[PDB]
This record gives sequence, structure tokens and C-alpha cells, in this order.
Amino acid sequence: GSRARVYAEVNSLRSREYWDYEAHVPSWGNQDDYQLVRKLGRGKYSEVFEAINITNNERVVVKILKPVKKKKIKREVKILENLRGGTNIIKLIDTVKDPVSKTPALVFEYINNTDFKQLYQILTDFDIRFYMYELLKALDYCHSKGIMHRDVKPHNVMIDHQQKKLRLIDWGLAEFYHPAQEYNVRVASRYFKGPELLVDYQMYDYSLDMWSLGCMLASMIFRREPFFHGQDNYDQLVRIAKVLGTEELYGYLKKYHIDLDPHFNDILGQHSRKRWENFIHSENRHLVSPEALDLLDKLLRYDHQQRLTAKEAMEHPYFYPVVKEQSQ
Ligand SMILES: CCN(CC)CCn1c2c(c3c1-c1ccccc1C3=O)C(=O)CCC2
Ligand SMILES: [Cl-]
Repeated sequence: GSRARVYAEVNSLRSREYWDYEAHVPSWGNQDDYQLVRKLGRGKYSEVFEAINITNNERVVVKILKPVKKKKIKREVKILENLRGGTNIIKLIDTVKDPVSKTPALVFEYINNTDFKQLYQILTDFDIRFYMYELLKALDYCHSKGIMHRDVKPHNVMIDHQQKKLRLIDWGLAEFYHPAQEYNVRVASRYFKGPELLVDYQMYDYSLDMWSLGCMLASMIFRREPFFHGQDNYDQLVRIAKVLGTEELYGYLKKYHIDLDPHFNDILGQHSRKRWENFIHSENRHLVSPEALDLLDKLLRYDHQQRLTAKEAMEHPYFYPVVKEQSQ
């Protein structure tokens, strides 16, 4: 099977209530305290608004949750509440309901997000390190809290590039990691889906997020965003395999006794593992360092279990400038 190398027992060592989100009973505050100001976005299961808490004028984000089973709501809420105070995890300010419809909404702290599409083409090397480190803090935090985000992607990484403030948002796909639990591979967003998802390996873990983060890192340092630009989940793996190599994919599959969806036979082709330096060009050269590549190489590994953990990634020399700057 497969087990997270870290935080594999977080949840089992905690009270069941910590992870038994289905048993979680949110205290649903009154959404009437919030004035929706503007739609910020809409997901499959929610719409998100900038809002003002009219009681204290606090600008917040209200994520109005769509008619999904309350299980997923409880999951997100419980996860968010478990992650409360987690570094760079979006702060769930409150769980509120329209007091009449009882439609639940999550109130999050407001972040002035810098559009990642533009941001990622202008990040400096240090910025990337900085933000990746910030994101890793969130991931290490949530992983340490027994939670996989499972949808790490730029759209879920709010970066206020003015305040250098990063929040990992949208915990709606997040799940508690329980060793040996088989999870839905229909998580994350295509370009950020780890190979494990793409090969329907359900016994994944926090390291899925590290793949996604690796994808983000790759996109940031290489400025190819998304870095692995699959046209669909199949092609996503092909795109990955075109970089990480098909023999390496097969070794991964073999290690986890994964058999490919046979549809991959006629599309994976045969691809040598590419040197990450292959992605360096004049316009990203300044973002790419051996340390970045080494880190990336250790994140974008098929073998989810061999990917760096968030903490390991944070410990990677690539972030030394950030840590050094953090201290000094
Ligand atoms: C405003 C910038 N969009 C960029 C994609 C993020 C919108 N967006 C979402 C969420 C949250 C946000 C958001 C923006 C600012 C602060 C806090 C939050 C959230 O919690 C979700 O949960 C569900 C998906 C959408
Ligand atoms: Cl799942």
C-alpha cells in the first residue's frame, strides 16, 4: 500500500472529533451580518464574495456553499476549524447561514489576491522562494493537522503580493489523511493532480499537495504555467511523463502495484526523464537555481512517498534565503 511519511498518525492520535468531520456541528452564525460586495469567483460547490461584516466593517470573503451534502460542508468547516491559526491557511472567520434559507457560507478573511497568472510571470527568485515557503508553511501546517488540501494550485494560493501575504484557500477538497484510506482521486485541479491521482491511486496522502506545490513551483520558476498542461487527466499524466519519464512512471506504478488505465497505452509514449534544466530559458533563468531544481526534482516525483514533505521542502536550501531573510 502507501502511507504518508509524515503525519500519518495525526488524526488517529487525535480525538475522533478532530477528524470525524461528519460528526462536526458547525456553529452557524448569521450571514446577515455580511453584506456581499462583489463576487470574487464561483466554484462547483460555492460562490465567493467579497463581503463586509456590517457589524464591524470587516471586509471578508463569504463563500456561499452550494447544495452539496452537508458532509462536504462539515468537512471543509471542520478542516478549516482544525486549521484555524494555521500559518497561511485562510482564516475561516465564521461559518454562517442565511438565517432563513439556512444556506451555509463560510466567511474567510479577506486577502487582496494578486492575479497569479500575472504575478507568476513577475515573481522574483526570492519571491518564489518566499511564497513557496509561505505556501509550504500552510501545507506543512495542514498536513501536520492531518489534512490534505488536495487542491493546491495557484487559484487556491491567494497571494497579496503587496503585503507578501499568502493564504491557501479553498479547503473544500481537503480531506483528513488517514493511513491506508483510499481517497477519491477526483481531487486537485488537472494541472496540479499528482500522478497518483492520474493513475487512480487512491491511497495518496499529503504528498499529493506536494506534487501540486511542485507543479506550482515549476510554473513559477520556469514560468510555464501551468507547468504540466494536460488537456485532460490522461494527457496530464502524459505531460508529466514527458518530463519525469515513462520508465520512471512505470517504476512508480510497479512500486504501488498500479496498473495503468489501458487508455494510457496509446498516449504515454516513451519519454526519458527530462532534466529540469531543460525548462530553463533566458526568461526564467533568473528564477531557476540548482536549489530550485533540486527542490523541484524532489517534489515532482511520481513516487508520492518520495516527494519531499512540506517540511522537508521548507528545509530545502532553496528556502534558505527566505529563512535567512525571515530571521535577519
Ligand atoms: C479573490 C481571488 N480568487 C482567485 C481564484 C479566490 C477566490 N476565493 C475562493 C475561495 C476563497 C477565495 C478567497 C479570496 C480571498 C480571501 C479568501 C478567499 C477564500 O476563502 C474558496 O474557498 C472557493 C474558491 C474561490
Ligand atoms: Cl476522498
